[PDB]
This record gives sequence, structure tokens and C-alpha cells, in this order.
Amino acid sequence: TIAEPAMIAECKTRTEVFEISRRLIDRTNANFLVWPPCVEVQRCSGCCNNRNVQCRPTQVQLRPVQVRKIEIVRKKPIFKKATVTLEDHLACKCETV
Amino acid sequence: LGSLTIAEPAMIAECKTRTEVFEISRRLIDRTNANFLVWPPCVEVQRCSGCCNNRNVQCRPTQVQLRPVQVRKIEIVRKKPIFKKATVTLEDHLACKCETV
Amino acid sequence: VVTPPGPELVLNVSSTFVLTCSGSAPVVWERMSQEPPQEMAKAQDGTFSSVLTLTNLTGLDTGEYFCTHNDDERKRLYIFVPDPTVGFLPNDAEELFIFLTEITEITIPCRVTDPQLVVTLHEKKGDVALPVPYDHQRGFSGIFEDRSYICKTTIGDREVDSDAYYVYRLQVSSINVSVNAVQTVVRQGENITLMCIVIGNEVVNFEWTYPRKESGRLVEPVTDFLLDMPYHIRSILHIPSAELEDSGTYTCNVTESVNDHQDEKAINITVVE
Amino acid sequence: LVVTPPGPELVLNVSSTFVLTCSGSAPVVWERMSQEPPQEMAKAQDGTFSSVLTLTNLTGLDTGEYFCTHNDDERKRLYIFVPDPTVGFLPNDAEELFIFLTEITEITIPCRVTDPQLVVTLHEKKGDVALPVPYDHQRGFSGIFEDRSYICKTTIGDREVDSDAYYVYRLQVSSINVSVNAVQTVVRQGENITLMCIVIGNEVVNFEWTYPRKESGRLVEPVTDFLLDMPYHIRSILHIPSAELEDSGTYTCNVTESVNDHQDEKAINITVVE
Ligand SMILES: *[C@@H]1O[C@H](CO)[C@@H](O)[C@H](O)[C@H]1NC(C)=O
Ligand SMILES: *[C@@H]1O[C@H](CO)[C@@H](O)[C@H](O)[C@H]1NC(C)=O
Ligand SMILES: *[C@@H]1O[C@H](CO)[C@@H](O)[C@H](O)[C@H]1NC(C)=O
Ligand SMILES: *[C@@H]1O[C@H](CO)[C@@H](O)[C@H](O)[C@H]1NC(C)=O
Ligand SMILES: *[C@@H]1O[C@H](CO)[C@@H](O)[C@H](O)[C@H]1NC(C)=O
Ligand SMILES: *[C@@H]1O[C@H](CO)[C@@H](O)[C@H](O)[C@H]1NC(C)=O
Ligand SMILES: *[C@@H]1O[C@H](CO)[C@@H](O)[C@H](O)[C@H]1NC(C)=O
Ligand SMILES: *[C@@H]1O[C@H](CO)[C@@H](O)[C@H](O)[C@H]1NC(C)=O
Ligand SMILES: *[C@H]1O[C@H](CO)[C@@H](O)[C@H](O)[C@H]1NC(C)=O
Ligand SMILES: *[C@H]1O[C@H](CO)[C@@H](O)[C@H](O)[C@H]1NC(C)=O
Ligand SMILES: *[C@H]1O[C@H](CO)[C@@H](O)[C@H](O)[C@H]1NC(C)=O
Ligand SMILES: *[C@H]1O[C@H](CO)[C@@H](O)[C@H](O)[C@H]1NC(C)=O
Ligand SMILES: *[C@H]1O[C@H](CO)[C@@H](O)[C@H](O)[C@H]1NC(C)=O
Repeated sequence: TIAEPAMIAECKTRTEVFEISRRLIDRTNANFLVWPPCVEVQRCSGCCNNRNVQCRPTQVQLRPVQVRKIEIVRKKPIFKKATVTLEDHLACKCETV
Repeated sequence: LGSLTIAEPAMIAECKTRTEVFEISRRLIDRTNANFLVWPPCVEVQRCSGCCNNRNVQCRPTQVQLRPVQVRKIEIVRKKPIFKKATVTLEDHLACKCETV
Repeated sequence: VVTPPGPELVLNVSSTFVLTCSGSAPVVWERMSQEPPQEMAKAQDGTFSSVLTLTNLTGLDTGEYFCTHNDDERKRLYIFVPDPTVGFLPNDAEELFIFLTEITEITIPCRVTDPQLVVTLHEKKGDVALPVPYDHQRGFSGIFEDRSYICKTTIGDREVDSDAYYVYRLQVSSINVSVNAVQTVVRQGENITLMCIVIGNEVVNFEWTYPRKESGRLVEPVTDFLLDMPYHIRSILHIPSAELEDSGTYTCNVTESVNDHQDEKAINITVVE
Repeated sequence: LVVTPPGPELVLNVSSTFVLTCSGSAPVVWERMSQEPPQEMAKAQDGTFSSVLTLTNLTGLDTGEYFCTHNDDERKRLYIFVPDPTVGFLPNDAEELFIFLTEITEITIPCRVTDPQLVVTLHEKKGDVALPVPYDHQRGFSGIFEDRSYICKTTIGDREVDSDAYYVYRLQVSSINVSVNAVQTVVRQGENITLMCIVIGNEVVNFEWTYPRKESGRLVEPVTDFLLDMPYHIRSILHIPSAELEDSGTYTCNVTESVNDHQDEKAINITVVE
């Protein structure tokens, strides 16, 4: 093994994990579950030269996806459909901030 | 514009490795002073992520690799750079699996 | 009640077949909870019968066929229509998720059309086959961990993988409520924040009973999860601009519908001028 | 007084040979890349001095500045272009790749090629649109930029060629004014001692701690930290556990930033008791 030169992680979109919390489905009670518990999303990441610049999305897209709200009732559960808004980044740039 | 709605069922993020970003801080390279810059500021590292279908099941690395890479301590003198080398080892994950807890 | 002949039938593709079923009282067949094209007929000797012709047999037909007693005791037949253009009998998404209230035997309902097919059970991303018994009529039955599984078979000469199933065992236990408040004595026009915390159950119901409830705009509680392994679910009740009368009994009644364990803790909060 | 036969910008064919001449009333020399190359110096009976360098087997890398000066700020510069397909952008030192600035000004991305007829464009490292920046085949692109990385592009032969990436970086700079304190000015034997030095305004600074336990006696390594990253807030903490005596005395934090050499210091007295 040779220690290669480190390469900067460029400012660009990369796949991350987004948690579909119950909070975003119903913040009033806790009598349910949501499935799946997490999904993938594209998000700007990487770094810039300085702190006077920041890696920020140049274009974002909000899209609806269907999740399952699972309420239980006597050993049998109640399945229900629910839509959650996912945000993806399509492109980025180091933005002077 | 618009189109006929096609429901998109959410898909679970699988426990697997994805590229994450590690910030290489000055404190990391040398916490005894602050007369240098670190280059590059960040690097890509493969890491395990995603959810297991359950809270008492966790996504965990099964193969880990310590990969060293060389960065630079850049001192600035009268606005002229002096380049010194440093080595930082990255902790890559090459594989994962859901593990009951 | 009787049928010709029973109990398990293996038929050829696109071929034809007739199933009969008679009993002293009226009779009817039902495939998938809904009765298909039948032909009921009453015998002069006080015998009712029912027949249903299965034309153009296709794998998708493979399944349970019953014979009841209408316009708990019946006779089920299982029919296999070996169709190489059909891998695993497609099934509902509600079937793909297996939620459980306790530790018990489980069945992964992945079925084939040909009884002579070798079906193996695997973890979604796994190659080795698992030592679980298979019943071509019901699938794999055994004990599992909360993970995802798929079945595999060899139709023709190509390996086929059914969908993925997900086991999920709910988190249940005894219920104990722990109520508190930022301060049981608040001044008029200030904030009334109470926090009801319960740990052990994943899905719990929260019900707040208080003074400013009946005949008056109620409050919306806000739940939150502390930890996720040993479920620490917290429900807080916040009342900004504390008017009077708010002084009184504030009780948080927590119940889990999985079973039905209940519990309730109360505190008294006074408001001063 | 200095003259070169002939001057000023040359474009020479690969592998050829060229002779440049420089003369003046006092000694004279040719310098390429900061170091005077193989010359043949001489003097004239009329009191004239001269130097002639023989460029042999010209290659693209011979592209660049050549100066004629007076030694054993007034000089004569010649720019020589040696078009050479085997060469893309002229290679430059890691120091030229980082462009550190202390104020807002014009900037030059020094990406240069060997052929003056080559087309060259400026791009944000990852970016396809050519930036509208004037170019000078001798020097590179000059304009105003933000703190990003840039590459230059050119087509040599038929292939697109990319330069190394250049990084524009404006350091955060300002006056220095130290602020020091201690967890407690009066400590007891065997206990910990800890002081803090915080300077704000500069991204890079040198912290210097002078204290009792220093001369003749293992010194202490401070630990630096960054509180706030926008206006740079840097903190240095000197920690001495198991405080022995003698530790009592003056403790100082001298802080200097090397970019403009500003300095500042604050002293505080700590006394240890038994
Ligand atoms: C044959 O199978 C097709 C496909 O299900 C069906 O539509 C048709 O009714 C069947 N009977 C025939 C032979 O027409
Ligand atoms: C009709 O079907 C129901 C289904 O449970 C059964 O209980 C009932 O006995 C049937 N009617 C007759 C023939 O009694
Ligand atoms: C809940 O736990 C408390 C102790 O913290 C106990 O006193 C109470 O009886 C429990 N609730 C019930 C009745 O299950
Ligand atoms: C709280 O005080 C009220 C008086 O307004 C009383 O009715 C109630 O019983 C108290 N809460 C309980 C049940 O402990
Ligand atoms: C809990 O909330 C109130 C308290 O009396 C009541 O209306 C409700 O039925 C209780 N839940 C149960 C049945 O455990
Ligand atoms: C020109 O000089 C270079 C470098 O010494 C050499 O590689 C090349 O062979 C020379 N040209 C000739 C005459 O072959
Ligand atoms: C540092 O701050 C102090 C005021 O708190 C003052 O000396 C000056 O404004 C700053 N820099 C200096 C030493 O001029
Ligand atoms: C810091 O240390 C002392 C304190 O003034 C003095 O030598 C000078 O100011 C600084 N030393 C250096 C290396 O600049
Ligand atoms: C199975 O029986 C059918 C008669 O219904 C006929 O097509 C043939 O004998 C067999 N078909 C196969 C599987 O070759
Ligand atoms: C009540 O709590 C404090 C009171 O100072 C403050 O957060 C606000 O006034 C109220 N809560 C909120 C943020 O609504
Ligand atoms: C040669 O250059 C240096 C300055 O760089 C200085 O000695 C003087 O300018 C020149 N010497 C002569 C011959 O005047
Ligand atoms: C420093 O001394 C030791 C460890 O260095 C320990 O007591 C603590 O971390 C510090 N002293 C205290 C209690 O402030
Ligand atoms: C530290 O404080 C003492 C007073 O106890 C003073 O004499 C000394 O000059 C101070 N340190 C310095 C050198 O500023």
C-alpha cells in the first residue's frame, strides 16, 4: 500500500439516506409506524476552497412518494397509504456566501 | 406542464456502502498551532449506511480498510506558501450487513 | 358436502376441468373470497349441487378452491396449474409485509405452480439456502429475524426470484406513564408545558385530559422519540399564554392497541395572577 | 542602455537553434527560470559588454520569458514561443496552483501553452461553459474570480487538453488583539492549570506561549480550537496538570499572523500555593 495523494471531495450530488420519521406523517400521536423507515435521496456534498464559499444546490426537486402508515388493532394491523415529500438536488456549485 | 400521476412507492435505503465526505480539519493534522492550512479540506470515504427494516437491527460494516492518504500543511508567509506533507488514514467500509441487536 | 375427487389436483395448462360439490342444503364455490361462474342445481332427492368449469388453465389459477353452504365447515381443494410462463404466484403488497405482535412461527407465502419445483429460501442478499421447511401450498414456515427474504426457483432453466418479504416484530411491553411539568405553578400569560413519557412500546396511543378541554379550544400534543432501541416516546402538551382555569388536573392516559395495556399519570398545575 | 538583437516576441520551430545577444555599458547576463543558463560573455574594446546564449534543439518547454540583466530593476524581457504538439499546457509548480490573496483584486490564472495560435478557454473545474475572461498567451487569463477552482482548456491536434486546476483563495485577515484568561489565577499544589488565548479575525496565526516551566524543563504543548469559522475565532489553551510550584509567575501568549506579520501579546500572572 502506497499513501496516494488525497483528492478533494468535489462539490456535487451524492446519494444519502433520508429518514422518514413519524413526525412528518403525524405529530399528534404515536399509534403507528411508517414503512419504509428510510429512503435514498440525492444531496449536494463535498467541500469548497474556503468558508466564504459553501456547497449549495443549484436546482432542487420536490417529489411525492408513497409510504405506508401502519396502525395496529388487536394483533391485526391497519395498513394505510400516505404521501411524503422527498427533496433531491440535481446539481450544485460552491456559492459565495 | 404535467402528466398522468404514477404513484411512486418509497423504496427502502438498503444497508450498503455509499460515498460520504470526511472533513480533514487543522485540529486533526496538528492541534498545537494554527499557522497552517490543510489541503484538501475534505475527501471521499466509503461508509455503510441505510436502514435495516427494524430498530433493533443495525447496519454495520463487516469489512473495514484503513487507507492512508497524504495531505498538505500549507504555512503562509508574506502570502507565500510553504508546502509540508502529512498523512491521514481513512476508514473505508467495503461491505455491510444488518445485524440483530 | 363432497367434491370430485380431492384433495390436491395437478392439472395441465390450457386444459379443461369440472369440479362438483353437493350437500343437503344449497351450495356454492368461492375462489379468492368471491364466487366465480358457477352452475347451481337442485336434485329431486333433496340434494343441492354446484359446478364450475375451469377453462383454459393457466398458472394464475393455482390456489385454494372451497365449497361452502350459502345462497365454518367446508371443503378446500388445492389446484396446481404448472405454467412455465408463471414463476411465483404474484401476491398482495400487504402480504409482502409480515408484522407480528409476538414471537411465533411464520410463513413466507411464496408459492409456485408446479409441485415438482425446487423452491429455496434466502435472505434478500444471500446465496446460501436456509433450512426452513417448504409447503408448495403455503410456502416456507419457520422462525425468523426481522430481515428481508426472497425465494428462488428454477423454471425452465432460468433462476427466478420472488419479490422480497419483510419480517417486522412489533415492540410491546408493560405501560407506565411518567408525567412532569416545567413547573406546576405558573403565572398568568405564561407557558404550561407538560411532558408525558412512556418507554417499552413502539406504537402507543396518547390521550390528554385537562381543564381547558371540554367546551373550549383543545390543545394539540406533540410527540417525540428519545431513543429508538428501547422505545422512548414522549408526548408534550404546551399551553402558551396561560389563562386561569387552566389550573387543575392534567392527566395523560396512555394505551397500546397491540394488546390494550393502559396507564395514566396525573399532576395538578396551578396558575397565579 | 541594454539592447538585444533583436526582440521582443519570438515563435520558433521545434529542434531549431537560436542565438540571442545582449549588450550594455556594464557587465550583462541572461536569466531563464531565475537561474542564468549557459552563456558566453565578453567585453568590447569600446567599453561594451555582451552575452550570447545558444538555444539548441528547441523544445516546447523552452517556451517562456528570457531576460537580459546587469550582473557579474531595469532589464529587457523577451518571450519565446516554441510551438510543440508533444506539449499541452506548460507545467507549473504546486505553488502556482494556489492563488492566495489578502485583498480583492484582479487575478491571473497562469495557464500557458507553447503555441500562440492555440485556442484556450477558462472553466470552473467542473463546468462546461467557457468563462468570458481576456487571455494573454504569454501570461494566462486575467480577471476577477470567486474562491473556486479553475482549469483552462485547449485543443492540441484533435484532443481537448485540460490544465491542472488552480485554486482562488482569499485569506481572512485583520488586526490581531489577544485575549487571555485562566480557569483560575490562584491554584493549589497538585491541581490543574489552564489558560486560554483567543484571537479573532485571522484564518492563520502563530501562537506562542512563554511561561515558567519553559526554559530548562519540559515544555507544555498547547491545544488550539476553532469556535466560530466565519469571522475566524481561534483559541489556544495551555494546560498544566499536577501544578508544581515555580509554575507561579508570568504566563504570556504572543500571537502573530505571518501573512502580514502583525503581532500582539498579553500576560497574566498565576500563583500556585501549597
Ligand atoms: C385463454 O387464456 C387467455 C389468457 O388468460 C384468456 O383471456 C382466454 O379467455 C382463455 N380461453 C381461451 C382459449 O380463449
Ligand atoms: C352460510 O354461510 C355461513 C358462513 O359462516 C355459515 O355459517 C352458514 O351456516 C351458511 N348457511 C347455512 C346453510 O346454514
Ligand atoms: C408502571 O410502573 C410503576 C413503577 O414505575 C408501577 O408502580 C405501576 O404499577 C406500573 N403500571 C402498571 C399498573 O402496569
Ligand atoms: C387536581 O385538582 C383538581 C381540583 O381542581 C381535582 O379535582 C383533581 O382530583 C386533582 N387531580 C387528581 C385527580 O389528582
Ligand atoms: C384512557 O383515556 C381516558 C381516561 O379515562 C378514557 O376515555 C380512555 O378510554 C382510556 N383508554 C383506555 C380504555 O385504556
Ligand atoms: C534533441 O534534444 C532532445 C533532448 O536532449 C533529444 O531527446 C533529441 O533526441 C534531440 N534531437 C535529436 C537530434 O535526436
Ligand atoms: C482588540 O480589542 C480591544 C477592545 O476590546 C482593542 O484593543 C481593539 O479594538 C482590538 N485590537 C487592537 C489591540 O487594536
Ligand atoms: C513573541 O515573544 C516575545 C514577546 O514580545 C518577543 O520575542 C516577540 O514579540 C515575539 N517573538 C517572535 C518570534 O516574534
Ligand atoms: C398432460 O395432460 C394433458 C391432458 O389434459 C395433455 O396435454 C398431456 O397428456 C399432458 N401435457 C403435458 C404436460 O405434456
Ligand atoms: C413560552 O416559553 C418562552 C417564554 O419566554 C418562549 O419560548 C416563548 O415566549 C413561549 N414559547 C414559544 C417559543 O412559543
Ligand atoms: C547587476 O544586477 C544587480 C541588481 O539585481 C546589481 O548588482 C546591479 O544592478 C547590476 N550590476 C551592475 C554591473 O551594475
Ligand atoms: C485535569 O487533571 C485531571 C486530568 O488531567 C482531572 O482532574 C481533570 O481532567 C483536570 N482537573 C480538573 C478536575 O479540572
Ligand atoms: C503579572 O502580575 C504581576 C503582579 O502579581 C506583575 O508584577 C507582572 O508584571 C505581571 N506580568 C507581566 C510581566 O505583565
